[PDB]
Amino acid sequence: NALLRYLLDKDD
Amino acid sequence: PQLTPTLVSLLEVIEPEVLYAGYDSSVPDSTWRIMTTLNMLGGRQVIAAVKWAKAIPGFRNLHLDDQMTLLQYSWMALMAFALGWRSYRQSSANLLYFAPDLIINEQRMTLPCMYDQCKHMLYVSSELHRLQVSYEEYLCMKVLLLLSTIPKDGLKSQALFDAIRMTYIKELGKAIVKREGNSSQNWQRFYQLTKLLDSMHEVVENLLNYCFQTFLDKTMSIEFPEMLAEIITNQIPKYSNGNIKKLLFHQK
Ligand SMILES: C[C@]12CCC(=O)C=C1CC[C@@H]1[C@@H]2[C@@H](O)C[C@@]2(C)[C@H]1CC[C@]2(O)C(=O)CO
Repeated sequence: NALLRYLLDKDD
Repeated sequence: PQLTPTLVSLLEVIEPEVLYAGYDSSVPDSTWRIMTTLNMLGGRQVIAAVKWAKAIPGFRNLHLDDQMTLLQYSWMALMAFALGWRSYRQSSANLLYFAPDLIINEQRMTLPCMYDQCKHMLYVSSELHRLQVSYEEYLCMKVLLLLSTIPKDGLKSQALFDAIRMTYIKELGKAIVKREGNSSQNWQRFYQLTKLLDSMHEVVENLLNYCFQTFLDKTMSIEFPEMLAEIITNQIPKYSNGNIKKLLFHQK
């Protein structure tokens, strides 16, 4: 959960 | 095309460059030391895939819980398939090109259990050169693999999803036509390539229960990185009850 969800949901 | 976009071009340039395994071969090779290194490599590739996924035109528009359900179901499919492509384009042997700083040769191939598993992998690389699958065809297929497996009761954004999937199916069709143009066997090939895709479910099934075995079996020396460990610990449940829908191009 935690780790994966963070990674995508962002916006480089 | 240029005017607006091809998805296969917009893909070929989001396509991750190889990562270096960071392997030290100044020391003898061993079953454990390799698998563990690959897992470590795998963790980094998957992070290099999480980006790719969001940078896939259409992907970032699904339900959050969907976009990660997809990556969680198909990370193995992505890794295994891209494995073939590297082996294919880089080398030619019944070897495997995990990284430029790590290639399983017929020497490493002959390690304890190294080949038991390197088997199913080698396969995917066979087809890609057999069907002379092209970078343009491969890139569309790889996207379709990301969109190949969904929750047993469909995603939350099923509609939008089904719409995206079909787009890349047509893009795959475009690739087949845009190769040479000898239409004669184009539909033939489309049948084949989507047959390949359907069979990736098999190779994943096998690669995954060995991933799960090495992850549960604490006698072996194999270690996993944090990233992979979380994904795996989450998947062992689902895969141990039945919540999974594997999409097929041919229900033959
Ligand atoms: C993603 C990965 C590493 C990086 C890569 O280019 C391709 C793959 C696909 C197959 C994966 C592999 C590693 O993680 C180690 C795995 C899981 C292997 C399948 C079985 C495996 O050898 C093990 O089960 C090790 O315990």
